Amino acid sequence: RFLKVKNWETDVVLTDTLHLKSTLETGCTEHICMGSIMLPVRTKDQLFPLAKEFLDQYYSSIKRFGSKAHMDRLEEVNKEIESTSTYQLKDTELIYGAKHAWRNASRCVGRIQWSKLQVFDARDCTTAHGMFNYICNHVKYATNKGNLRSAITIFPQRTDGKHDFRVWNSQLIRYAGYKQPDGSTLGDPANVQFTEICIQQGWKAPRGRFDVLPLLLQANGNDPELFQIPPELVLEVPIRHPKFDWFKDLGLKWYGLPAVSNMLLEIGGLEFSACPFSGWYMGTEIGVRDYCDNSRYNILEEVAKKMDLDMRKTSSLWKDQALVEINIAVLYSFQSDKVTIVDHHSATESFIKHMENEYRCRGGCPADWVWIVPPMSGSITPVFHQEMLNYRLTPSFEYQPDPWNTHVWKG
Amino acid sequence: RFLKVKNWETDVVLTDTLHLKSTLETGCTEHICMGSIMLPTKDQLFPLAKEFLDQYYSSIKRFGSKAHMDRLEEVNKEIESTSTYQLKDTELIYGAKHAWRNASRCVGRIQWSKLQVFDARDCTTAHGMFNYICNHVKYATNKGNLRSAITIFPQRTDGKHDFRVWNSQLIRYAGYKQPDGSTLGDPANVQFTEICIQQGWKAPRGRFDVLPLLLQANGNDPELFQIPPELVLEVPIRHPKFDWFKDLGLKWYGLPAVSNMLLEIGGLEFSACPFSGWYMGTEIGVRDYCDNSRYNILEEVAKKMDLDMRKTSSLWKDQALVEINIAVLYSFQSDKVTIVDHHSATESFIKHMENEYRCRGGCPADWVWIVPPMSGSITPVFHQEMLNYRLTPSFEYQPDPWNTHVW
Ligand code: HEM
Ligand code: HEM
Ligand SMILES: Cc1cncn1-c1nccc(CCNCCCc2cccc(F)c2)n1
Ligand SMILES: Cc1cncn1-c1nccc(CCNCCCc2cccc(F)c2)n1
Ligand SMILES: C[C@H](O)[C@H](O)[C@H]1CNc2nc(N)[nH]c(=O)c2N1
Ligand SMILES: C[C@H](O)[C@H](O)[C@H]1CNc2nc(N)[nH]c(=O)c2N1
Ligand SMILES: [Zn+2]
Repeated sequence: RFLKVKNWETDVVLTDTLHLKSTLETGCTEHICMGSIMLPVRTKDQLFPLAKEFLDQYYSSIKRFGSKAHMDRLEEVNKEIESTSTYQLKDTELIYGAKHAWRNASRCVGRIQWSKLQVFDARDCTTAHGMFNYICNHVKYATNKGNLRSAITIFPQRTDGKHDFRVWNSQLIRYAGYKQPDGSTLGDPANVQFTEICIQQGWKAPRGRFDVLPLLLQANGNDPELFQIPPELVLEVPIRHPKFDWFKDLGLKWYGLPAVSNMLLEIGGLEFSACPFSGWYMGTEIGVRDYCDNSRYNILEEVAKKMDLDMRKTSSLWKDQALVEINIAVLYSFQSDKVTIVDHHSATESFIKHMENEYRCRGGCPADWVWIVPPMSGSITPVFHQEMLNYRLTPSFEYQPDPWNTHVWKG
Repeated sequence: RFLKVKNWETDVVLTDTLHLKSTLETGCTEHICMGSIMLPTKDQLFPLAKEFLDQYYSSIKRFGSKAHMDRLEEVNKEIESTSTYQLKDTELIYGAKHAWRNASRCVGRIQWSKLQVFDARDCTTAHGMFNYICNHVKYATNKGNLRSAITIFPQRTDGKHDFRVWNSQLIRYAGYKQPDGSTLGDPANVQFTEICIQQGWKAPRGRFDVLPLLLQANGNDPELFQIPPELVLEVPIRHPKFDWFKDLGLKWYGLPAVSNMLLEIGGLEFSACPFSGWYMGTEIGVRDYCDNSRYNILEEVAKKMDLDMRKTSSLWKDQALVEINIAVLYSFQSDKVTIVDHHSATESFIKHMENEYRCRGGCPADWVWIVPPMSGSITPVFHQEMLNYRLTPSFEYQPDPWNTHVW
């Protein structure tokens, strides 16, 4: 069965067959759509079929379906599974796996880059300290003095789920958030819970508005340990506006390397619970969400004051107006310091291209519209007008519970 | 099967049970979500009537009463007899108010129970339809103190006697294809502007020509009627900051009025049921003025602002888009014509959700449509999970009349 999606600004219709290779569930039924819901230790029993399915995909992509290399590998994985209850991926399989998890990330507007991903193989890692080293090399490589390169570092897979490798931070680089006794919050409010933990764990906190959190790494199911990323490795960018000179005086800065570290990488049934990955920022992530969400740095107020906007009525659109200026400053500042960044127009336009290309060559591109459309100026980006189908392919990046909620403390 | 929705900005959680009544289907499956797709007999009729009447009599605290039982029997008999049935006035108003209450794409449902309903099932001609519409337009406009309204024409019979308003909105601007390869006026309306001319309209071929009405009664060939100008309140668009703004020659009409939908109540189908409310500011400034497939004036406005349109990076489109929307809100308020901004509206809707979850057990909402086409994340609906599902009574889409009309 074929399914068509239309672009209502260009009248271009595309056909999806890829959705037929979808197994995992969406959360939706024939009677209910849960497309705006953010969130709607494995036996040998179900492992081999997952293994086989992945391996068939792999060998097709290399144009070796049915080959002797193909079947022998299937036989090998099979026997290793029954003997050992699990199996190990070839380097080639891991690389392919990682690329594809990205490529199936329906919520990621940046997937056009998916083939150029540097994959670091950290499957030989055994300690927290070993983890820190691997992570440091990731950051240094990825940052490349401001000319950012995509990368993922992949730690050992889950075995029995009692020996999980985890990176406790949600992102590698991120600012502390401190709740004050008067109820107010210093620094990033998203990070308050995690900051408190770090402190509890032994972190001495500078207690400022932009303190780079420490790494809290957990290896082989052991209690997590703290590490301070060498400051010289953490590229930061002071935020200024090109016309407004009082903007620098807001004392705002942001870090250059966005890197998500709390997801789970599933490949061929194997679960990699520590798989931090990094790309580069689309401006709105910082300019709209990081700075302007009410539950974050919330600088709309203070920016609009300095702009002398009529804040007396929301129908003056002072909020919308300050939002744009803040986003202008973010992009200006990153381009000035030559730190890689992309604006929401450029990025959604490329996604549209990427998407068309994916229908032509792959037979579809799973995309989550609620997530793909940027959080400001929606309809003046081409994705707004683009119909999208959302479905789950493997390999895949999945959410996983916060480790402080699940961890078994040794002592 | 008792679902929960979360606001991720306030941590408020609501529990949804209303979904368990949902009858119609969504387009989605366990394997695929179609949330961003724009369009995913006596034995049929009576169960339909019963469900409606049951929920109606429950709404008036006479569930299982004699009056309830009486009516259920009365209608059952009329269906057996006439194959269709007719609604009591009370049921008709309840029905229409609730189709609005159930419209998962409408950010403005907080006002749902204050809907003026004009019963027009006694109508028989297009001239007659014109008179009903004119009255609706005058009442709703109310010299700019806009009031919500719907006018309902006879229900469908055998599908050959369908009443229809061919216009997509009662009041809209013509669109003309130029020899220039370009498009003067409203591109959304180019084809309709044709058909008007084909049926005989004499187009002044301006940019903002109010389209004529093209009304269809009892399945007859449709007729043209020009709305009295004195009933079409318009707003000249000026900016409270840029004096050059007026020179762009822009204006917009004050009464938004969807006329091409099908209203379904207790199994009956009203193919002609124009309704109107008031504009959320972005509807005009973002979509109407700035969609590429519409008036597409962003280029002209940024030029007039002398912004560096050289690179997307400057966010000149974003900068202009704001100012334009500041202007639209400014113009309407300066003329005492009701309009609401996206912050006030989305905020209102959040309140409406809280009431509905409280008093009804839920409220079906379509996130992809509720979040405004600008400044998405600085409005509260953005951070609000919504469950989407189809309750009845309902407004459904229907084919454009030209494609169907037996001539
Ligand atoms: C290189 C430039 C990239 C850009 C511009 C980009 C852009 C984005 C953006 C804007 C989001 C929205 C996330 C949010 O607002 O919470 C997102 C989500 C996502 N991206 Fe990317 N991305 C890039 C690279 C990557 C890479 C290298 C990977 C993996 C290897 C990836 C995988 C994902 C995944 C799994 C999500 C969903 C995250 C979630 O659901 O919380 N992206 N992407
Ligand atoms: C009174 C203030 C109202 C406001 C502020 C409002 C706002 C909106 C908005 C912004 C949309 C999305 C429109 C689009 O982008 O196409 C919408 C859709 C809709 N509205 Fe309302 N509306 C109002 C009144 C009404 C009334 C009186 C009714 C019916 C009696 C109604 C029923 C609907 C329906 C059925 C849709 C879906 C449109 C579609 O699917 O094409 N609304 N509304
Ligand atoms: C490094 C990267 C590559 N692609 C995107 N990113 C990126 N960088 C920096 C930050 C983020 C944010 C990722 N998403 C964070 C949202 C996490 C949540 C929180 C509550 C409910 C949910 F379903 C999900 N993504
Ligand atoms: C009067 C009113 C009350 N509530 C909203 N409106 C209102 N006024 C003026 C305009 C509109 C827009 C109606 N919806 C427009 C979408 C029509 C389409 C066109 C192509 C494909 C689709 F799926 C759907 N709504
Ligand atoms: C592609 C997407 O489904 C389509 O463009 C939708 C998106 N959201 C919308 N939201 C509103 N309010 N009105 C619209 O016309 C649309 N269009
Ligand atoms: C409830 C709602 O779906 C939720 O807030 C989503 C909306 N879309 C989003 N889109 C992106 N890119 N990132 C987000 O965190 C969200 N949040
Ligand atoms: Zn869905």
